[PDB]
Amino acid sequence: SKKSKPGDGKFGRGVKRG
Amino acid sequence: GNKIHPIGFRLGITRDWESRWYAGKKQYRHLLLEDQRIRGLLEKELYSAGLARVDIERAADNVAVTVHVAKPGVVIGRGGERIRVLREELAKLTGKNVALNVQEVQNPNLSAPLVAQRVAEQIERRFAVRRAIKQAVQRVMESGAKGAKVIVSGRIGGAEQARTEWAAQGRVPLHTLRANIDYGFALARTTYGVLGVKAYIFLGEV
Amino acid sequence: ARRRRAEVRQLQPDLVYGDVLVTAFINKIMRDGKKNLAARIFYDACKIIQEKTGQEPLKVFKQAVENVKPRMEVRSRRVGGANYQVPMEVSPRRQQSLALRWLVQAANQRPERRAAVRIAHELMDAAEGKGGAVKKKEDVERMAEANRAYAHYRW
Amino acid sequence: IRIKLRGFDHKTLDASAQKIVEAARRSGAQVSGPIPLPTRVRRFTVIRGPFKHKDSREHFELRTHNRLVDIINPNRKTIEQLMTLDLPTGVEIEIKT
Amino acid sequence: GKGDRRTRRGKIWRGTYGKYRPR
Amino acid sequence: TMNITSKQMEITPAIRQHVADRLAKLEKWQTHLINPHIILSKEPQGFVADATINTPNGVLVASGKHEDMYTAINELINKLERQLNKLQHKGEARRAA
Amino acid sequence: PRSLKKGVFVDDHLLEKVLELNAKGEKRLIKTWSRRSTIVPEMVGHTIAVYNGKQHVPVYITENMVGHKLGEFAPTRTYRGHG
Amino acid sequence: ARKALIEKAKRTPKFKVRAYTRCVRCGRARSVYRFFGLCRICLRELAHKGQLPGVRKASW
Amino acid sequence: EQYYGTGRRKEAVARVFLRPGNGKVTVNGQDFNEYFQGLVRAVAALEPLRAVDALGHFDAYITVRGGGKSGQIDAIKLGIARALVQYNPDYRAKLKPLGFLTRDARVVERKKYGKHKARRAPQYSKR
RNA sequence: CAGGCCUUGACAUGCUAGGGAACCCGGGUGAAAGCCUGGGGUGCCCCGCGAGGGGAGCCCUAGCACAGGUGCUGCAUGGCCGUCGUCAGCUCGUGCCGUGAGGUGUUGGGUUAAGUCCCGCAACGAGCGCAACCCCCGCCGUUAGUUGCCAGCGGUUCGGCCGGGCACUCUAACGGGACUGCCCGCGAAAGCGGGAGGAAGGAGGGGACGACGUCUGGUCAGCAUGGCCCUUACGGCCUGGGCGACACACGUGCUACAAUGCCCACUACAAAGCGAUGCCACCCGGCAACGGGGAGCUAAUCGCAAAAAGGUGGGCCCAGUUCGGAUUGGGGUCUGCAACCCGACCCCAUGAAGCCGGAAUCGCUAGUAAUCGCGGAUCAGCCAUGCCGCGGUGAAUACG
Ligand SMILES: [Mg+2]
Ligand SMILES: [Mg+2]
Ligand SMILES: [Mg+2]
Ligand SMILES: [Mg+2]
Ligand SMILES: [Mg+2]
Ligand SMILES: [Mg+2]
Ligand SMILES: [Mg+2]
Ligand SMILES: [Mg+2]
Ligand SMILES: [Mg+2]
Ligand SMILES: [Mg+2]
Ligand SMILES: [Mg+2]
Ligand SMILES: [Mg+2]
Ligand SMILES: [Mg+2]
Ligand SMILES: [Mg+2]
Ligand SMILES: [Mg+2]
Ligand SMILES: [Mg+2]
Ligand SMILES: [Mg+2]
Ligand SMILES: [Mg+2]
Ligand SMILES: [Mg+2]
Ligand SMILES: [Mg+2]
Ligand SMILES: [Mg+2]
Ligand SMILES: [Mg+2]
Ligand SMILES: [Mg+2]
Ligand SMILES: [Mg+2]
Ligand SMILES: [Mg+2]
Ligand SMILES: [Mg+2]
Ligand SMILES: [Mg+2]
Ligand SMILES: [Mg+2]
Ligand SMILES: [Mg+2]
Ligand SMILES: [Mg+2]
Ligand SMILES: [Mg+2]
Ligand SMILES: [Mg+2]
Ligand SMILES: [Mg+2]
Ligand SMILES: [Mg+2]
Ligand SMILES: [Mg+2]
Ligand SMILES: [Mg+2]
Ligand SMILES: [Mg+2]
Ligand SMILES: [Mg+2]
Ligand SMILES: [Mg+2]
Ligand SMILES: [Mg+2]
Ligand SMILES: [Mg+2]
Ligand SMILES: [Mg+2]
Ligand SMILES: [Mg+2]
Ligand SMILES: [Mg+2]
Ligand SMILES: [Mg+2]
Ligand SMILES: [Mg+2]
Ligand SMILES: [Mg+2]
Ligand SMILES: [Mg+2]
Ligand SMILES: [Mg+2]
Ligand SMILES: [Mg+2]
Ligand SMILES: [Mg+2]
Ligand SMILES: [Mg+2]
Ligand SMILES: [Mg+2]
Ligand SMILES: [Mg+2]
Ligand SMILES: [Mg+2]
Ligand SMILES: [Mg+2]
Ligand SMILES: [Mg+2]
Ligand SMILES: [Mg+2]
Ligand SMILES: [Mg+2]
Ligand SMILES: [Zn+2]
Repeated sequence: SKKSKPGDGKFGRGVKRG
Repeated sequence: GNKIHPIGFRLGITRDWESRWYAGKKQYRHLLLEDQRIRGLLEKELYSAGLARVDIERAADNVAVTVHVAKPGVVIGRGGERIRVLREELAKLTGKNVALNVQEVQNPNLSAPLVAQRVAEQIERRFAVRRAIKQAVQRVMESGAKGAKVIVSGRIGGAEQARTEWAAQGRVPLHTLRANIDYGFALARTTYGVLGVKAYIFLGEV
Repeated sequence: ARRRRAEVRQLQPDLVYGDVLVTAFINKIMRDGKKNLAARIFYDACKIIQEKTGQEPLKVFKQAVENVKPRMEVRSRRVGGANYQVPMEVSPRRQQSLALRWLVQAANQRPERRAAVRIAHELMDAAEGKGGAVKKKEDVERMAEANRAYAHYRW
Repeated sequence: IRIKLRGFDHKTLDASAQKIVEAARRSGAQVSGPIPLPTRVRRFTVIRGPFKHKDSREHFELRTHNRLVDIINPNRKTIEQLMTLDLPTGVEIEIKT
Repeated sequence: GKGDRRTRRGKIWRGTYGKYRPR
Repeated sequence: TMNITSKQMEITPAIRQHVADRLAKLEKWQTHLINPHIILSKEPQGFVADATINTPNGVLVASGKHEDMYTAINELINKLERQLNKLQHKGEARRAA
Repeated sequence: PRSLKKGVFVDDHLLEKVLELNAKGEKRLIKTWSRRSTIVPEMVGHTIAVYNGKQHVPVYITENMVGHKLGEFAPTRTYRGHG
Repeated sequence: ARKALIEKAKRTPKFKVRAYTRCVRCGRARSVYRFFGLCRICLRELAHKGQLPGVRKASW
Repeated sequence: EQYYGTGRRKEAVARVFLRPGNGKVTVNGQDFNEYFQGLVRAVAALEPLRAVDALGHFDAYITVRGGGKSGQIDAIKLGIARALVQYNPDYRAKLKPLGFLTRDARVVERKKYGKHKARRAPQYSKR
């Protein structure tokens, strides 16, 4: 649901958080 | 993608460094960061003038900035007004004897970067790229160049499918070193991304 | 390769018998460009072969080479659905290289510990007709005779 | 009365060892001709492209050529006419004695 | 021996010195 | 042994094991499948199943693409089969004369 | 390891904390991020909560573990094999 | 993370070790040459422009 | 009275001074045979004057700097070959057919980026 | 990634309001960051012999804009790069042919590394490519003579040391030089075979140089950039941890399995580079890493420096070994705020696997491959056995 890669299932959103 | 930058190709043969000055390992970068920053304000400002080349000389905490343009009067200012207003903000950054001068560009249509900048704005203004391309090649030929090639790459006309358009009349022998080939680039920003204009002018061999 | 025949390199003679062939052979002893060692081994061999056999080393060396030069060799050549071993003449250029190769090669298979001894000995037997290097010449030669049947496929 | 020239351009490094070894050659007396010290090449080797492609580079160098010239018989007639001479931009001068 | 730090051969290779390659 | 790369994408040990099961079909030809390397990827309009596999008789390179990732794997297997079968009987083709 | 000439390294901010714990009479629990710290004999018998990136690991310190640094007893990589 | 780090590179650090080259031009933390203050990309870019004094494509 | 040829091999450069003598030969302040001890390549250094029977008619005070022994050896061979031609230019015959007068330009080839050496390319796995 | 924090924000251009400018010294808590807090003096143009009064060179605080994002999309892009491929090709103009796609030219015969050139031809030209102009090396001349050089003469502490000289080496700029120019022979020719001279001969060797284009190749994480997204958080700061994990598998390498080798001692010959909190001469301390002193060099001056293979001599004696140097214990050294994760080096001890490697597969055509060292960038240090260079010794083979 947030940054880069790999995705978190939300459009264009990976699993990295700030 | 392949072709060598034809100015860097001829440096010290058919063209000469835009910034000439020795400096020692202790100093080089700091001096170059000026030449970068110097070209910063200048290329930012004198753009509307018609900036085409920016020499920088140094000798001893003093720097001599040659500026070759199609509109010398734009930089010189109101009878001396701007050319003043610059040496100030220059010697502010320079922090030193920021000697400035202005050079006439005899024929502008024979200095690549000017043709390039023109096509750039000409497409930023939404003119048919292909036409604008063939015209630029025409004007450089009318100005008696021995050949000319201009190259627009990107979303030409806003087409989703980026594309490379180019026209080339005459000779443009880029493998030839004695060929005096003036190359310059300009970067057209549009509502749909950046295009890139490359211009080649063959002014004749040596 | 494709365009034209290779040109056989010429090799300056060795400075101890003036022989073009001793040079060639010393090269075949040389690992890692260490020719000084290589010459030292060949000459030190000559030291030995002179001792244990009172003949001129060069005489024996050259004689060994003649007795290892294969006159015929098989060379594979797929015709239809089989690779036939074809009996073909050996050019003297190649006879040289094989006998030089096989001498070293068989020599370094011998049991005696010092290299110049192994060269000295393989040279003494190939001159007399014994030795793994001679064997290789014979084995290669029985093959070509065996498959004389396919001499007509020679190119 | 040494004169030690440095510069990335040799067309100008040789140009100004000339004019130096012509000033004192005029204002008298002797000068030991411009000698070319061995160059000091500082190269840079760069992956020709932005991302990967490790196996392609472009070689850049930076020559700092060196000229040494001597004012043999100093003779302060030189000294003054040298105190105003014309060295182009990319040249640096190390005068000692 | 170029892998064996306890020879002059290995110290030429590491490029270090010591007991087995002094200076 | 067999390597699977899931490029810019995330698969499971189930999907990895599916690839091995599908790749297994190439074993019918009874020839060494040497370090078979399957890459998976996902383009805007379909998955891509790459595979590079060398055999004692040459290499198998093929790429399948399809909206269904599983189908793309199959189209990849198909291409690889046809190549591998060609590797195995191209030699017979010129037995006479 | 570190030079002998230079002194043994404690962070001189955990050490402030442990000395008063000697003086006033220990023990409280000492939360620290000072992995790099050598254990020093003044610490023996305390219990320090050593951060490892994720959690503060109690370590009871003892005579036999005074040579070692405080990270050598709160491991960083969580791992139970492959299977 | 970029601009916060082109700036954080500039500041004098709690410890001298943390000092690290960045490109004055583009900010690149990697392949930064001391002599130009430049990374290899920028180095190539300006050098081809001829704005690196005496910096010429070598060929031997 | 005394004759000279410049001898240059790889990075080896040799200054040869042919001087009529008993046969003595010095290479960099020590007699040849002691400077090329254990180098069987050596005798080739003196070879040009064997093809003009000049073996012991001369001496040679030779300095050499650069490269390695066997380069310096070929640098030498060239020099004394060079030097013998100023002594007598009729000497090209019995020097030039024996190729002594010509200097091979075979230099270490340059290292090239993308290789492990000049031409030795890096190993890859196409598959 | 965890945790403690910041909310015009690490950074821009602003506009307005409270102070003061500016700045420097801290003190409390705290892992640091932060948060709280203690000190002190703003010039000018001004009414100032005066309180007081700004406006602004800059400071902070609240605000509102905005910042910030190595967050997504290389299937929106520029730039630059890889690749086919240094391959001999790709086209255009006009003419000609075809209803048209298109053809011709560019095919053909000969020749070449080459769409290289010759000849022929409904073609005739032209452009991009090829080549050449550029760099390095090979020979020679000129110009130079220190810090480089030492042929001869003088001295000489015995070291080109000094005097002396620039011859030679060199060094580094400028020229020359090679053109199938000449001879033979075959050729219509272009060229091809052979020869002479010559340092070099048929592009001398190497480099730089990469056509239209292909791979919806590569790179939104170098940079730029459209659009999409985040806004006390997808921005930012710090401490720690991670990027170094380890049942496995693949790539690229190093070092090996030994006697053409290994060890020790002594003894030679390079080139290219780098070097003012840098290279360190030399003396001393320690087996040593190193430490302490301490000269010289802004460096053709002094230094890194020893090159190593080699050479001489001695040792080992075919053994998992005096091969191999992995792994582990113990003890140190240095960098650095800090070497637990997670540095390199040194020493003592340990002394693994490995007896030449299956299917398969890589490189290289000559000063190459092989083998040996040396340097550099990055860099405090270093995980470099990598990379880019540099020279040393120096092959085999090409029928086809
Ligand atoms: Mg963050
Ligand atoms: Mg062999
Ligand atoms: Mg055999
Ligand atoms: Mg028999
Ligand atoms: Mg590589
Ligand atoms: Mg050992
Ligand atoms: Mg896998
Ligand atoms: Mg992944
Ligand atoms: Mg996965
Ligand atoms: Mg998408
Ligand atoms: Mg889809
Ligand atoms: Mg693919
Ligand atoms: Mg099927
Ligand atoms: Mg088929
Ligand atoms: Mg940015
Ligand atoms: Mg650092
Ligand atoms: Mg950096
Ligand atoms: Mg030279
Ligand atoms: Mg001898
Ligand atoms: Mg080499
Ligand atoms: Mg690769
Ligand atoms: Mg793309
Ligand atoms: Mg991608
Ligand atoms: Mg692109
Ligand atoms: Mg037409
Ligand atoms: Mg028709
Ligand atoms: Mg028609
Ligand atoms: Mg047409
Ligand atoms: Mg064509
Ligand atoms: Mg066509
Ligand atoms: Mg033809
Ligand atoms: Mg070609
Ligand atoms: Mg053509
Ligand atoms: Mg034609
Ligand atoms: Mg002269
Ligand atoms: Mg020929
Ligand atoms: Mg070319
Ligand atoms: Mg793509
Ligand atoms: Mg970006
Ligand atoms: Mg974007
Ligand atoms: Mg919009
Ligand atoms: Mg942090
Ligand atoms: Mg990593
Ligand atoms: Mg597995
Ligand atoms: Mg490695
Ligand atoms: Mg190896
Ligand atoms: Mg360094
Ligand atoms: Mg054994
Ligand atoms: Mg054992
Ligand atoms: Mg075992
Ligand atoms: Mg052992
Ligand atoms: Mg230990
Ligand atoms: Mg560590
Ligand atoms: Mg082996
Ligand atoms: Mg093998
Ligand atoms: Mg096989
Ligand atoms: Mg070895
Ligand atoms: Mg190295
Ligand atoms: Mg380093
Ligand atoms: Zn940069």
